[PDB]
Amino acid sequence: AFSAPAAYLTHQQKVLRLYKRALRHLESWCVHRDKYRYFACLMRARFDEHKNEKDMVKATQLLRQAEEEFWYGQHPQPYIFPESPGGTSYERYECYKVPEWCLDDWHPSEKAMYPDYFAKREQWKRLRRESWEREVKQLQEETPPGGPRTEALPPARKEGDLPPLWWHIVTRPRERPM
Amino acid sequence: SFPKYKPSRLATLPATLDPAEYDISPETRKAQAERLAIRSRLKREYLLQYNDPNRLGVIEDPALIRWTYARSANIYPNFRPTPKTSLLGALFGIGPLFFWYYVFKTDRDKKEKLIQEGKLDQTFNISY
Amino acid sequence: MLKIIIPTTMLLPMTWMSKHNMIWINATVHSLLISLISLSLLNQLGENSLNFSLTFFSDSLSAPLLVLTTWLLPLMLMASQSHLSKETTTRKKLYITMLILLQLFLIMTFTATELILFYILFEATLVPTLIIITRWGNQTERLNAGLYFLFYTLAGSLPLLVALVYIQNTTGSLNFLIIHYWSHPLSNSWSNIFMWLACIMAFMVKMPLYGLHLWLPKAHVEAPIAGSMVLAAVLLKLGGYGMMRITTILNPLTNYMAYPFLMLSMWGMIMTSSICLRQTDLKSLIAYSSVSHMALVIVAIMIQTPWSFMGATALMIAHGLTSSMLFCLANTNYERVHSRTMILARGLQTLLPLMATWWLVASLTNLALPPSINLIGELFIITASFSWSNITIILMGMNMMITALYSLYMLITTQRGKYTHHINNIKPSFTRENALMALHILPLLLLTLNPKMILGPLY
Amino acid sequence: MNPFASLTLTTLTILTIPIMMSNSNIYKTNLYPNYVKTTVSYAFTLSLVPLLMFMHTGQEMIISNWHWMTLQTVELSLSFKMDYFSVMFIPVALFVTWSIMEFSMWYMHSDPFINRFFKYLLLFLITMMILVTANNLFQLFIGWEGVGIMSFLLIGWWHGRTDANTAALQAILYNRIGDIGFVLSMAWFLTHSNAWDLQQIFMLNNECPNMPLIGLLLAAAGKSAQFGLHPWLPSAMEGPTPVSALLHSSTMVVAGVFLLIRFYPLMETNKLVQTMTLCLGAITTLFTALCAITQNDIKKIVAFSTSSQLGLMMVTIGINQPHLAFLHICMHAFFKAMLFMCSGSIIHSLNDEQDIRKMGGLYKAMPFTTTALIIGSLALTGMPYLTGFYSKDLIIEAVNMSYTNAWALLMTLIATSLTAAYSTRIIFFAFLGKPRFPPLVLINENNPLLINSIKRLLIGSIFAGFIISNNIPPMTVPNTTMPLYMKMTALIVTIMGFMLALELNNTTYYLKFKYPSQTYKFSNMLGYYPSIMHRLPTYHNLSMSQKSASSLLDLIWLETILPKTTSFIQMKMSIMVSNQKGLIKLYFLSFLITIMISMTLFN
Amino acid sequence: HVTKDMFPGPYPKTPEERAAAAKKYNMRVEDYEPYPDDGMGYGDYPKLPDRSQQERDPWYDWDHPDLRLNWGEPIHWDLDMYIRNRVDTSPTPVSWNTMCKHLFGFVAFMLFMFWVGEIYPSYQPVGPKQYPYNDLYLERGGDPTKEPEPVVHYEI
Ligand SMILES: CCCCCCCCCCCCCCCCCC(=O)OC[C@H](COP(=O)([O-])OCC(O)COP(=O)([O-])OC[C@@H](COC(=O)CCCCCCCCCCCCCCCCC)OC(=O)CCCCCCCCCCCCCCCCC)OC(=O)CCCCCCCCCCCCCCCCC
Ligand SMILES: CCCCCCCCCCCCCCCCC[C@@H](O)O[C@H](CO[C@H](O)CCCCCCCCCCCCCCC)COP(=O)(O)OCC[N+](C)(C)C
Ligand SMILES: CCCCCCCC/C=C\CCCCCCCC(=O)O[C@H](COC(=O)CCCCCCC/C=C/CCCCCCCC)COP(=O)(O)OCCN
Repeated sequence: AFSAPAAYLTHQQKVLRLYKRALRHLESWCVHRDKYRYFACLMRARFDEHKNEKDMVKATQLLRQAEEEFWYGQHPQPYIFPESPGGTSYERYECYKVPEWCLDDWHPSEKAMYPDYFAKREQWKRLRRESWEREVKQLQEETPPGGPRTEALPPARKEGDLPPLWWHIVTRPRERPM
Repeated sequence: SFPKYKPSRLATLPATLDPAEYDISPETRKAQAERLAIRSRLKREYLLQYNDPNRLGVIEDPALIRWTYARSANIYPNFRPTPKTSLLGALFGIGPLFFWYYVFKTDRDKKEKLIQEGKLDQTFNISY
Repeated sequence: MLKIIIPTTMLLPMTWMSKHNMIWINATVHSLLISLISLSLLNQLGENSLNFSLTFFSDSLSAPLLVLTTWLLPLMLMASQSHLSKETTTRKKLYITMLILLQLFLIMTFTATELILFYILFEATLVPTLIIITRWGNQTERLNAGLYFLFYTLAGSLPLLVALVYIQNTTGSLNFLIIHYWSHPLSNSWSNIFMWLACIMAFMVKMPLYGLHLWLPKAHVEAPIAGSMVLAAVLLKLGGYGMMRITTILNPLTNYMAYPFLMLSMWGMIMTSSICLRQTDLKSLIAYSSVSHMALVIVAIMIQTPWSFMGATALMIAHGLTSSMLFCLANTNYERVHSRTMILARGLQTLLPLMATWWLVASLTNLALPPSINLIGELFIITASFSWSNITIILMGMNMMITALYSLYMLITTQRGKYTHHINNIKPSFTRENALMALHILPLLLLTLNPKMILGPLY
Repeated sequence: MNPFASLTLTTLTILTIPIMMSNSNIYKTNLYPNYVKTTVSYAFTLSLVPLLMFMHTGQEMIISNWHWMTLQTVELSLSFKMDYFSVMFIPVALFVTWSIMEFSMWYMHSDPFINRFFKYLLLFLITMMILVTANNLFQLFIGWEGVGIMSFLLIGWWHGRTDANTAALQAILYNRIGDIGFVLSMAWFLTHSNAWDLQQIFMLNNECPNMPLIGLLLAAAGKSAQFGLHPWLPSAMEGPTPVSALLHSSTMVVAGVFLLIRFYPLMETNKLVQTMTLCLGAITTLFTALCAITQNDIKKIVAFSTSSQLGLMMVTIGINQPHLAFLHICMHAFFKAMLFMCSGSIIHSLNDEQDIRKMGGLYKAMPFTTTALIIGSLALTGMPYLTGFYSKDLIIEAVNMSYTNAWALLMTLIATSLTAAYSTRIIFFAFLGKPRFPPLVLINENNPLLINSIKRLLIGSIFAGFIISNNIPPMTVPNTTMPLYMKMTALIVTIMGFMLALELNNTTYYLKFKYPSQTYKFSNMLGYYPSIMHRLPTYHNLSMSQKSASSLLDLIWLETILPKTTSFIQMKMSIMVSNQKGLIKLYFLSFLITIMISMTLFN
Repeated sequence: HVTKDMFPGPYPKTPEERAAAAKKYNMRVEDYEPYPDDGMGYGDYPKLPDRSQQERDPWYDWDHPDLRLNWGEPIHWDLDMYIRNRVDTSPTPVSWNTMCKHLFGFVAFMLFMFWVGEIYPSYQPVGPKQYPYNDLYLERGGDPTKEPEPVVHYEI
């Protein structure tokens, strides 16, 4: 989520992803903890037998019959964490997320309440106003010619500088605002 | 060996079952690299226009404008009368009308014949 | 009847002699006062009519339409106050003049004892609407939309003038009372068939009948908010009123003549309801929903039974109010976003809760939730069509289900989900917009308490 | 004078005061939920009196107080029917709603919009009371649509979640499919009987034809989620647990069965509609139990249990036993509401975790919920002398000794066995094994609201069956003499279900693993009905709506026919007419040609 | 702010205008593919894969997390058909054809069994129920001025 994606997945990453998926679905099949531990150790033993294989062709031929075997026995109703993209509470609290700029439209009678919070907000606004002008030139000078090759951003390198494009990452509403 | 999964239109093929991803060539890697390059350029432009404190409006999206324009206003100038278009238009615009006309005409002729013959038993039928 | 007409005429000098910063207030106040005067007309008798003079009469079919027409003008002024802020005083006065002239033409049209006067005013309404659409329109397709709107109507209504002059030459009168009392059957003849077509097509094209409805999406999408309000609320009902007035001389020819139009409307309600499911524009979706409702009204008028007529009147009033409210909500969104696309601004319930409540109530009323008058008309027409033929129930049910589907689709797409991140100019809703929605919605729920006021002369 | 009518109208009227005060100051404070709960409890204790009067005498009344409108010979007025069904169902519904609201005061404590949530619950209750006591078809339609709209609003409570909106729209779609048949029935009754009033319909229909009863059956199947229109009810679990406990468990979903009960005088005079009702109920109960047997979400399991119970209710309707179906409705209300309460308590105590694979030993860790759920499961399985006994046992006995289908009876018996089986599944996977929840234990029951709300329905699910069965007058001929094996058949199949389910569940401890079979995959994906019938029809309608209705016809061919053709022809004629070089040679040559023609063609 | 040349146009027939259209829609030329040049007015618009939006990556940081779209990316012609609120094309553990066969087979079997049960009912070894007064003639319909044919019941 936070990390920028790569142009492709290597063989090692794909093997790790299959290992994680197979372990999760085996846990879903084996409800009890001792049975899951036994079958997960057996799965690891079956999994690391071809660890030391060297040539690329047989390695690519493997993991493929493995994916087919996984798909045949994939437990059509796996366990999902409640906050996961398939969980029972994936986007439960997304209706309580209000943007930060909404506070700029509050009535002065409303802004009379919470004066310290709005003073701090104004300080943050000033900081952002200066930091953006620094960041535009910093990113212009740091970017390779012809456009970026990946969606990864550089950190700040000077003393008073802030990381480029930081305002909408730092000022996330919350995980559970209400 | 295990039973094979057969994809369909509404149940597509899984990504991990694509033989294409296993056929790796330098051209494929270069294509993926330039795909992510253009994606990163678009993301950079969007974030640059998004994090700007000066902007106080809607970021215009040319892709959305093109989508709406193609869906609504670009249809007729690209229309060409062909046997396919003519036949489909005639069917989908004339067939239902005549089908429903036949159905309702037959039903009403039957009802009128029964009324004239008097065997319909319309007792208590006051509001129409 | 002049106690309504004269103040509407005096609205013009009052507007043109007003101060540069007092046109809206005076126009709104006096329009509301005129509307109060119009309320007296609702009292109606079970007997013939309210025959004021040789020129004008009132009826329980014309009274609700007149009340709605008089009530709509203050709402149109309230809606137009916003986007005309940077306009010169003379042009704002011209806009108000166009609205007043349109109201006057509609008021004189709905009384209209004589049919040629009805035709003259029914055509006089065409000019102010055209000027409003093609002058104060935002896009460049407003010219083509106005051309479509003008030429469809004129091509439909030119044979009607010939039919009317022929009818007066033969019968000797076009006064509606004499026409009703001296009615004679039409023999099944080719000349009578073409006379029926010339009498019917002018009102069919303005309903709009399916297949002749092309002008409506263009005109509604390209018009300013006030133009869309009036077109959806009153101008569509002119065809229904004309058909109800003119089907008295078309008997018994109507029994078999109606089939082509009945089939077209019954299939076209399904077609337009399905079209509403795949639409990227709010205004186009609302326009196609209007087309479906008016097609069902066409079915009701063609069936020609007392329940059909009562349901058609109730549905006309309810649809006018609901479509006006929906267009106003869409305009409130547009004036913030300037896009007029459904998928751009999302999750507005989080930012604007009361406007989301207005959206929900408008969608529920369009969905024909009981005991709203929308469902009263819908159910009366459905029962009459079932008595006409038991097989209509399939099409009616399909239309109801698809209607609920796209109404809730429109509600969910715009009000629910996650807000668009890059849109940050969504200011709190003004008191003007909230009052506009309230004045749209409260009359509906008050009218559902006295449904006999909108059930027409056959109640 | 005759306090029956005054009290029955007073209950419904006082149920609406908090709705009027929703714009007052109390709505902006944190005392609003307690206010609404107190109002509901007062309404229940007030409505307990007309039921007592009916129990003493049998009082029956019709109240047509306000006359709304009259169309010709048809008169429509606000009329309330206060018969056995109304005066018996109102106290039960009010009791369940009071318990659920006291539970919600605890469950929804951290939700910012709780006053709104409480207000919505009150709105739903008001609509359901309108539905139950309606005397004509228009008022009952008003309630029919009101409960559906409240269901739509409460399912999509978390409107930021896409799946909640999808489930709400699904419920609306299926309910509209039922509304089609409802409207058909209304049209038929108005056309033929000249009334929507129930009394006139009962007089003028001695041999009711097939069409109105088929429309009523379609509406009942739509709202009670029968096999054709079932999937919306399990998807309605997206909403908060109190919503699933009140609406989609015991009060709203019995509306179709109640509609078929209300029209029972016409139902008994038709034999084909009764057959269709029986077959629909049997297939629904079997299919829903088979779906339930293998689910992992507890709420999904209990929802499929509710659907199977509704199928059994409609089987009872099909065998011409309406009062028994009403009694089963009343009993199922109690025990299914308590089952959802226990499930919600478990879910809250485990950090909003619903899957049963991640809940282990809760028999000792939280015992009050354990005993309440055990009693509810026993009640659900028709344990002798328990709330479920006095309805389910009679259902089985009546189906066993009636001239009905053999297949329907077999399906009902298998459904009873599967009911025992998934009750065993719930208990085994939720209370018996070793704990499987995350290490940070936050288990807590010590809250008076939850305990009191659960224990009230516990006392109900223990004693209400006996009390109600012994207090109501007889309404059907009893099955006095029976074969001994036919008398024990319900108990035999239920005990077989316990034993087989327990034996098959005990094998999960063994250290062996095998891939699933085809039957398990069929049962787990709910017979693949949701996948096929939510991907094929929707796609085919939307694709047509875009390609043919929208583009091909409207934007292309209708545009080609009148306007484009007219423009093209007029432009071509204009080009032909105006393309003149300005040479008087050709002009006067044409004049000469024209002059000659006039002389020789017009005379 | 969008210019005239940035709007969709007619079907491309030359490779140069094919590349121009591919550049306009912000994609590679090798990845660009228009709809077939049939009568329908697709014109110059990419024929994106018919994959649904539900099966896009839920972990990528989309500019529109709900719709799972990125700003500036080409939009599928049928986007409003696949919005995670409508028809989706996510692969299923069981194949479409097998699912159809199993679902259809179960329904056909249930219907045929119900018909068989109609043909072969179930009942008890008893005679018809007996009602005293001429099969309750007066209380069922009435008609007291016809004197129906009396029916009398057999005591055993
Ligand atoms: C008249 C004499 C009266 C006395 C009768 C005799 C007394 C009883 C005799 C016993 C008879 C069988 C009872 C055992 C039930 C089976 C249990 C079992 O072995 O399951 C494991 C086994 C596979 O499990 P697995 O793959 O390893 O799952 C992995 C873990 O176990 C995953 O485990 P998990 O933890 O995820 O969940 C566990 C769950 C998961 O287990 C399952 O997967 C459930 C699937 C099997 C249960 C379904 C049985 C209900 C039958 C209704 C079918 C109606 C017809 C449908 C037609 C379909 C049309 C295609 O299992 C359970 O919870 C318990 C299952 C039910 C046992 C408790 C109740 C059984 C008693 C009621 C049945 C009969 C008594 C009626 C009482 C009234 C007296 C007449 O399931 C099977 O192999 C199915 C066995 C029978 C299925 C027959 C249907 C085959 C149809 C194929 C096509 C045929 C041609 C059609 C042509 C059509 C042309 C149009
Ligand atoms: C395009 C989008 C929709 C626009 C609106 C469309 C609605 C207009 C359709 C007009 C309705 C029908 C017109 C005439 C109906 C009369 C019934 C007649 O047609 O049926 C038979 C008539 O037979 C034949 O049809 C003769 C007419 C054949 C010539 C007509 C052309 C057919 C297709 C034309 C459609 C074009 C419509 C659009 C024009 C631009 C009956 O046989 P017959 O007993 O002898 O005649 C009875 C009448 N009598 C008693 C007066 C003699
Ligand atoms: C949206 C566009 C729709 C445009 C309107 C389409 C229909 C137009 C109606 C037909 C046009 C002529 C109307 C007839 C005027 C009424 C006069 C009348 O009825 O008298 C008839 C006159 O009848 C006619 O003359 C009709 C001749 C038709 C000529 C004009 C043809 C115009 C197009 C006709 C076909 C299309 C009509 C339907 C269009 C469908 C919608 C597009 C009898 O005349 P007499 O000789 O005095 O009496 C006979 C005994 N001696």
